[PDB]
Amino acid sequence: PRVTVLVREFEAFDNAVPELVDSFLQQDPAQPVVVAADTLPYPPLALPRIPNVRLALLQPALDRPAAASRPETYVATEFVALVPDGARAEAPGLLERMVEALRAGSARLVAAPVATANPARCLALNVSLREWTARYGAAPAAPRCDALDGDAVVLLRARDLFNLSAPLARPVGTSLFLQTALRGWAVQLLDLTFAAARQPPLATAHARWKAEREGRARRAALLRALGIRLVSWEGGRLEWFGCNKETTRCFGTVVGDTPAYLYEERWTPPCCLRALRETARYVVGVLEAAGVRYWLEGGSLLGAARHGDIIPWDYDVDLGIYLEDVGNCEQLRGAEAGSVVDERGFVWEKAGDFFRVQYSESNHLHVDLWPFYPRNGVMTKDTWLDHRQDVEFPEHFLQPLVPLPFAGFVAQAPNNYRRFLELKFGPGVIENPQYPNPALLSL
Amino acid sequence: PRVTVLVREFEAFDNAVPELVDSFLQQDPAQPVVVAADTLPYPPLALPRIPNVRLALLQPALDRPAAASRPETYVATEFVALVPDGARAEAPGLLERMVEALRAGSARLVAAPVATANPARCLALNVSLREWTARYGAAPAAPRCDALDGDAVVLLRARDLFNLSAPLARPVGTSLFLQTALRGWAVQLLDLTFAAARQPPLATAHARWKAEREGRARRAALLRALGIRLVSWEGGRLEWFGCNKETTRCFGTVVGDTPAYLYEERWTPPCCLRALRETARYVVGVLEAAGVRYWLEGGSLLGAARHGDIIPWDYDVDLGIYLEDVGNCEQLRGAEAGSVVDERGFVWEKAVEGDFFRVQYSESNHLHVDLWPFYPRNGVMTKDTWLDHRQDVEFPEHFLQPLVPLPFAGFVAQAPNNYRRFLELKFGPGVIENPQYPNPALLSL
Amino acid sequence: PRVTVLVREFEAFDNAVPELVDSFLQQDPAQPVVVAADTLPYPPLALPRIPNVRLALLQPALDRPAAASRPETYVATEFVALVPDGARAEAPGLLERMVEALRAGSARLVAAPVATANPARCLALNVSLREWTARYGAAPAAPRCDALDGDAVVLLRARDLFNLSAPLARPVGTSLFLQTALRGWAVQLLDLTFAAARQPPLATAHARWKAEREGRARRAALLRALGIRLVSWEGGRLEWFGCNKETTRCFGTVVGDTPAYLYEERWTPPCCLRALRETARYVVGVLEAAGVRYWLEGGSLLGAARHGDIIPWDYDVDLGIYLEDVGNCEQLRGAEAGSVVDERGFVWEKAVEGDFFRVQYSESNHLHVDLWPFYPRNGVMTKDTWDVEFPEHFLQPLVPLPFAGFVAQAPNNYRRFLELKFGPGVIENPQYPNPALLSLT
Amino acid sequence: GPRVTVLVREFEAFDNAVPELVDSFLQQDPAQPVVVAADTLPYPPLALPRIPNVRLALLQPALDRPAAASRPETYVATEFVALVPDGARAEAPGLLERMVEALRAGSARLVAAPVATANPARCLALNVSLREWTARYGAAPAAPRCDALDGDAVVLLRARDLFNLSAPLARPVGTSLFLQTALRGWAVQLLDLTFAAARQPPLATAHARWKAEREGRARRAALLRALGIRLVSWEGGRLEWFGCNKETTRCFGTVVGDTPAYLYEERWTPPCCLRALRETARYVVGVLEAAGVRYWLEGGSLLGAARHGDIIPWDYDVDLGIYLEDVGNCEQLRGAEAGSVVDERGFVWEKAVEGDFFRVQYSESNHLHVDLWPFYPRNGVMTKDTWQDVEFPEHFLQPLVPLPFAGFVAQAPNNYRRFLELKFGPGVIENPQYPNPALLSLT
Ligand SMILES: Nc1ccn([C@@H]2O[C@H](COP(=O)(O)O)[C@@H](O)[C@H]2O)c(=O)n1
Ligand SMILES: Nc1ccn([C@@H]2O[C@H](COP(=O)(O)O)[C@@H](O)[C@H]2O)c(=O)n1
Ligand SMILES: Nc1ccn([C@@H]2O[C@H](COP(=O)(O)O)[C@@H](O)[C@H]2O)c(=O)n1
Ligand SMILES: Nc1ccn([C@@H]2O[C@H](COP(=O)(O)O)[C@@H](O)[C@H]2O)c(=O)n1
Ligand SMILES: *[C@@H]1O[C@H](CO)[C@@H](O)[C@H](O)[C@H]1NC(C)=O
Ligand SMILES: *[C@@H]1O[C@H](CO)[C@@H](O)[C@H](O)[C@H]1NC(C)=O
Ligand SMILES: *[C@@H]1O[C@H](CO)[C@@H](O)[C@H](O)[C@H]1NC(C)=O
Ligand SMILES: *[C@@H]1O[C@H](CO)[C@@H](O)[C@H](O)[C@H]1NC(C)=O
Ligand SMILES: *[C@@H]1O[C@H](CO)[C@@H](O)[C@H](O)[C@H]1NC(C)=O
Ligand SMILES: *[C@@H]1O[C@H](CO)[C@@H](O)[C@H](O)[C@H]1NC(C)=O
Ligand SMILES: *[C@@H]1O[C@H](CO)[C@@H](O)[C@H](O)[C@H]1NC(C)=O
Ligand SMILES: [Mg+2]
Ligand SMILES: [Mg+2]
Ligand SMILES: [Mg+2]
Ligand SMILES: [Mg+2]
Ligand SMILES: [Mg+2]
Ligand SMILES: [Mg+2]
Ligand SMILES: [Mg+2]
Ligand SMILES: [Mg+2]
Ligand SMILES: [Zn+2]
Ligand SMILES: [Zn+2]
Ligand SMILES: [Zn+2]
Ligand SMILES: [Zn+2]
Repeated sequence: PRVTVLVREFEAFDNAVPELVDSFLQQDPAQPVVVAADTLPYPPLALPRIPNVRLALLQPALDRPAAASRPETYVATEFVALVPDGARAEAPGLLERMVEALRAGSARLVAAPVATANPARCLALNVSLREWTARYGAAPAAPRCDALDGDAVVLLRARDLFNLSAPLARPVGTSLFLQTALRGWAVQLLDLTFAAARQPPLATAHARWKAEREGRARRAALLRALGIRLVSWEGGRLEWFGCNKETTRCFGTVVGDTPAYLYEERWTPPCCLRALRETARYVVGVLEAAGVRYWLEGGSLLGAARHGDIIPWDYDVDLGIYLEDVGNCEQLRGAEAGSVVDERGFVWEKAGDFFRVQYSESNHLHVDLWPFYPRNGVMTKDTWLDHRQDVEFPEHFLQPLVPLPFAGFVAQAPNNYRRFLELKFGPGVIENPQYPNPALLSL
Repeated sequence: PRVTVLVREFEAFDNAVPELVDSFLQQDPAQPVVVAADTLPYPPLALPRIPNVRLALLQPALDRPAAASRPETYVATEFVALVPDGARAEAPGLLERMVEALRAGSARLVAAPVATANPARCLALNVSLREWTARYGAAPAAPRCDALDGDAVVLLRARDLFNLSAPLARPVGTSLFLQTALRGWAVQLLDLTFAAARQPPLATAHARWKAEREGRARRAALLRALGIRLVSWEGGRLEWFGCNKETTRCFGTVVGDTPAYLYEERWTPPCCLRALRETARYVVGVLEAAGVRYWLEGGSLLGAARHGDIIPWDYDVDLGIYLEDVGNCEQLRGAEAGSVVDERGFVWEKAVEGDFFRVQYSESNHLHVDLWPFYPRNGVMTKDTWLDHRQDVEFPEHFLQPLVPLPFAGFVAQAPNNYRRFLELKFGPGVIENPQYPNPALLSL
Repeated sequence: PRVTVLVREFEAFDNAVPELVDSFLQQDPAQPVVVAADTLPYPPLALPRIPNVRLALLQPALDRPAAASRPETYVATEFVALVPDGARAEAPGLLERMVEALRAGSARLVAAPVATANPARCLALNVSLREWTARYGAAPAAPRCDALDGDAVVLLRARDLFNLSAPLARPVGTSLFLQTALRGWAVQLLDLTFAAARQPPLATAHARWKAEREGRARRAALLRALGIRLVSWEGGRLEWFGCNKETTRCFGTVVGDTPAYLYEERWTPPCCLRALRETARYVVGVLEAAGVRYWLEGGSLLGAARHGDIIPWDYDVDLGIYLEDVGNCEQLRGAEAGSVVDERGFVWEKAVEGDFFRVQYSESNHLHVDLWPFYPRNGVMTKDTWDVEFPEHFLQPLVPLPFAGFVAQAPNNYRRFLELKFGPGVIENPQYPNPALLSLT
Repeated sequence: GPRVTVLVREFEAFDNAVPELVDSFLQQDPAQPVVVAADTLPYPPLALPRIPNVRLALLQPALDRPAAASRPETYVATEFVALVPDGARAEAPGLLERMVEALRAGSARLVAAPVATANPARCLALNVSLREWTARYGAAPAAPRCDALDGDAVVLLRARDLFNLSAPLARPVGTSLFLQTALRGWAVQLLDLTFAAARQPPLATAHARWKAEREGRARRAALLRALGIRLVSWEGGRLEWFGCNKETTRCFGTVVGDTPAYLYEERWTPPCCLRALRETARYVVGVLEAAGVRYWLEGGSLLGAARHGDIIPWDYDVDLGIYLEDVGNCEQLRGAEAGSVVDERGFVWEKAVEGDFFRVQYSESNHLHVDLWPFYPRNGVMTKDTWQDVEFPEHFLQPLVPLPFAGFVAQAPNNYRRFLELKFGPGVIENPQYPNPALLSLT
């Protein structure tokens, strides 16, 4: 029946951790309390220097053993209560009751809101490591929940908390439930509530604005570190944490037609797909504006026919165009002389006998334009690459072209495009997805 | 179930604590371990400087809070396990079996012996603070004991251990069980054995001798601090820790006729009583051989009439003698010229206070027999000096004609005939039947 | 098998780790080999899929248990051999030759150079965390070293390696010996040599540039993360890793006149002292040219009298000046009308609160010299704010005294000067930082 | 409701005015909480009023009492405690709370009022140094603000402050309290209020006083030994010692490794041990100079002389180098190879086990020592045959230079700075290793 209060979410420049710890100490002078930090907080916390109150510094240090940063080693009790800064212990026995709430219930974490300006509300949460995405929403089975948002004391067993890979990664409210929801654990939000501190931290607009900013920075670094590129919400809100126009793309050059993320049993990072989708939309826009006749090719046509979007592990977009229209588009005229950075940042190059448009000078997510010319009613070209799907095809497949949803817009595809896709890939290609190179890595 | 190992019994100059602690760490790397020492052990213990292994220094220090020397602040777990030096954890999960045994059973402590040359064995023990006595014997209902002798891992709840007044006084083997047995607590000796250290401490004959010496000195200091004058064992073995012939008596000058121990709700220390009996016996023998007519007086006669022994809170022995007999006894003759130390170290002297003699056990220990000389006037025994006590009166000489034998303090003493009537005349009716402290207005039974 | 080969220093884009692994299995099929990486290396390594070869990915992951990112999990042997990329096992049975060497000797680490272009050289190393410095030099007791430079297989007991805080932090060649030297452990460089890979990694100038760019960035992040602000070779060729003119000072704002580094049981960062010496010399150079009578004051005069430098745990320089002299310095006159950033980046300010001047290293780095103006009153040096008054004869004359790399002026009889303001014996009894007492207050 | 608990700790059981003290405070508030603390039950009996707010707190372990019984805070329900010394009396109602209003309205954590005895409390300065095992008393420069008191004072502080010290009621309280509070930087403000003396004051005869002063001094000397105070000084002088000397053992035992016990307790060398080493160094030097042995400071002694002219504060021996061709001129030295030599002044001179050096110990029992290292000049370089210890050129000794050290003048090698850096490394004088307790804990 012994519970270690463990404090991790606080700002060194402005906290109420002294009040927090003293408030628990008034209910039990021998109360085990562990304040955790990456480095020594300054200005000093000035905690009581008694054996049951310890400061656990989790960063590596040349004069400290491995144990010194492993937090479970500061915790001897069966249960641990994560307490946010701004909380206060007043009524005695509140942790005893969360403990017997836990043993009675079936959720492996119980939680009690702190009566702050943002008391913990309950959230649904699915984590897709394969798609680098976490999706929150309202919780159907509240007070049974996957995740919380807001301030709460969270009690669970030390064996449960400290077997996680990142038990106290900040922000705790995000990092913890990402790991427990993935494991299928539930948090049950009890009806107990902890009081707020009497002199709460971040009392001024300047202080809380500095806290929020540093807090947004920790959260971004956390999600980047743990393979979450995108956080989405019921209602449509999106939080992006990956590549954009000014960065590089999220993965290096692709060997064996098998991108790095597949070997990590992951698919294309959602920010990379999104850059491809806007490059695709942009390139189609200037192609159509130039009167260049284009059509979805390769995996782009496949993904469009299969589910109207980029195949979730693909990393480029492929369009075929008529060779004799190439001249009508300015960017492409220039691309034959050299690389072309147009007024919107996209990079047009010729390299191969095809053209490539890159999202930006730094982000090399590309659209490939393959020019074909007709010879005896057969679309062909003069340079080949060793792939099953790089072949000639009858021109009647382009007479006419048909509207086909793709990557958020309506594209042009060959008529009878399922027959077209069967021609280049083999029978059943639409219904039988497979990785770009099953020889090395197969879905 | 989380259990803190707590090491309190070891010697800084030769121990196996590093191996003890490391052997528990090889079963659980985050095992909470608390080494408790009065002062920082030198040479260094060199325990792993890791957060789950702490060293509790229970000394006062100018730069530490009160909590620093209170061992409960170093234990966060619900159960704690006292582990003696020389024990090593072999079998994984030995303490988990101890915790569930304790919750299944009804004893507040459970114990596992360690496979040393002296594994813990079951003992009975009652403690009598009023008589400063601890009485050990064989355990009637083993494996449920009041106390153990020898090396054991003892597991209990921290709340129970650290509500004791001296949880880790040394030797813990003695200290712990006097406190738990006085509280009616049982220790269940389990059929679980911890292994001994592969390199046991005290390997040399010189170190064990040095180790036993500190232990015996620590043990004697413990019982003196706790009011245990006498430790008795079935089979009759007696260990004493009070006064003796060559020290001072246990208590100081008695004021108000009420000795210090009575206010502490204890009776006369067993060592003082024993000195008084052997002084009473010896003086009676001197007086008989010298031809001095004596009889038991005051509290000595009263105690004799009640149960043939000194009243359990009394501090002296009183005898009456015939004044015309003092010249018969060599020690009494010298006493009037000055204080005399005789053939056996007893000190005979005439008292400052009116006209009586006093025989002290030794020069240093002033437990004493008082010799009150009386002389007859008209068949009335009297003296020229009188203390201001109610039992200090004249009495008819016929009470002394003749004397009757009466057991007292292990020998047969001489007493007034009709000593009931004698005692009631001096103390008031019913004195024999109604024991009472020497001054009820200050401290009553 | 008593040794687990553990390879940590390699690059995903160009390596010879497959050759490395293969070479050791060709000598023993059962050889335990762990390739450690922060994330899954790409292009794939395609090492043998056997139980004794395991890839340890040490970064925390949402789907993995805590044990998965701890290197001791992947090692079940008594000894670990740290093998750098580019090494290769050619002769058989040299890892246990390295074991029999470790057993017999007194060093906790043994090492054998790899026959690369950069084979391991024996190095001396002392780590002072209180001075945030790593001092390297040639090894006086070679082949017994405190550190290596270059390619070597290093073998030590797995219990020793994985008990350190940062056992596999990169670069290993730097992180390992910063940890083991600090513990006073030694490394014995054997007369044994590992062959190089027959297809050595980073064979091109471009690959080597990419590797060194990344390796230098790792090294700088490691030194910062472990509080090594200065690295030196034989007292020279200094490499800095702390603050400078374009950053903030290392310790931020000071509360209770106790800077952060004291609570971390250290002295002033050496990059901060270097800035303080530079500002003291710059300000003294500016006062001497403007014709401003100054003298060292407080802890700078005490430092100068004791060892002729800034006291190694102090964080500012203090100078006394004549108040009537301030009008002769452009910055001082401008500082009284507001904050001044002069031609060389120092900011001269007139603290409204204390009635004194302050010259900071730069707009961002607030290490500062304090200027305290006195004016003569009836023979005594005084001011209107409050550190004591003192007779003027201490300044008639003023005396050359070495301090912080240059000759500054101090009160005459400065030992008596110091004794009056600080107490007798002050020069001989430094208040050494007291971490124990600082905890109590 | 009363907010102050009177606490009485300094009295003698054989002679006291505690019954009068207690009656005086109850005479002004019959519900006033009063606690009398003692190690054992005071005899002769105190016979205090058998009332619930008067309690005897017996502070020693007892076989039949709970832990709380020997803890003084158990006996105090108020925010404030007034330590009252025997001999004091409450004649003027209301002073207890004027001390409380004064404490609240001021900035010192303790306030005090003198008792109008023959020894009324005087204001003192006190800096404690655990590293140097010294308490340094002096006149209080900022009176009425003190670090310590001398004499009889009712001292009032918060219960929470007093009972969180390690030895709140250790005797004599006038020593133990202020050693602990001055160490923390706390201040005691001696108010301008006065308590009356007992109408029948305790210890009114010389014999009674003599008994009380002998017990007090014994408690004080035990208190300083237990607490690691080896030297009390008044205005830098009037030294009072509580450590080792010529007839005791030396404070630390046999040293293991190169680390004496005092280092692991985060202290430096005991001042008694430094004092005996200065006495021995001077004695040894005086003997060698009289006998005509060429000596010079060596090792850490030369380093201490160069740096600040004394033994380095955490060093435990003195080293001197001597010319071997000169040993025959010292009687104690020639006898030293025959065997151990106690000289006329108690110093023990012995030849090395096998190390080939001479050791002069302060006494047979106190093994603080000066080591004499003989060298000879092979080709102008100083050598010994078995072994900071290094060869060094002989010209450093031609000639020898005077150098102040340990309260006298000793001979040093010429250019001792260059010498020291050959021996220890560059800049050894200016950057002193003071012991790192953490690193030594790490090892
Ligand atoms: N049966 C198949 C065959 C290919 N594909 C995908 O279609 C894409 C074709 O790549 P290209 O656009 O380079 O032709 C690849 O991402 C490949 O994995 C698929 O999803 N199902
Ligand atoms: N009714 C009584 C009266 C006295 N006594 C005891 O008898 C003793 C008398 O002491 P003296 O005769 O030595 O003066 C005391 O120990 C006293 O307590 C008793 O046990 N019962
Ligand atoms: N006796 C002293 C007094 C100060 N010093 C140090 O020199 C500096 C002088 O203090 P101020 O800068 O506060 O004047 C402080 O770091 C101080 O502790 C010292 O090293 N020895
Ligand atoms: N830089 C250094 C090096 C050694 N020392 C001191 O030198 C002494 C060791 O030298 P000895 O072996 O000569 O005694 C120790 O007191 C040690 O603290 C020092 O105070 N500063
Ligand atoms: C989580 O996934 C489940 C599928 O099992 C789905 O029903 C639910 O809507 C998802 N919730 C969120 C917030 O995405
Ligand atoms: C993980 O769980 C196991 C089993 O409950 C436990 O033994 C271990 O200590 C846990 N790990 C921690 C607490 O780091
Ligand atoms: C682990 O490291 C710490 C160093 O801080 C040390 O005290 C401990 O004994 C080490 N344990 C082992 C087995 O080396
Ligand atoms: C403890 O008390 C019981 C009950 O009087 C008694 O039978 C038993 O003998 C006592 N124990 C000892 C060891 O004398
Ligand atoms: C004493 O027991 C009580 C339970 O009645 C518990 O709350 C308290 O913590 C215990 N005290 C110590 C010092 O362990
Ligand atoms: C490193 O420290 C040792 C300590 O004795 C010193 O003597 C040596 O000269 C130092 N070397 C360097 C390169 O600083
Ligand atoms: C106490 O410390 C101050 C500051 O170091 C010093 O000036 C003073 O003399 C010290 N007091 C005594 C009595 O030593
Ligand atoms: Mg494609
Ligand atoms: Mg393509
Ligand atoms: Mg009697
Ligand atoms: Mg009598
Ligand atoms: Mg300064
Ligand atoms: Mg300043
Ligand atoms: Mg020395
Ligand atoms: Mg020596
Ligand atoms: Zn991306
Ligand atoms: Zn006795
Ligand atoms: Zn810096
Ligand atoms: Zn000493």
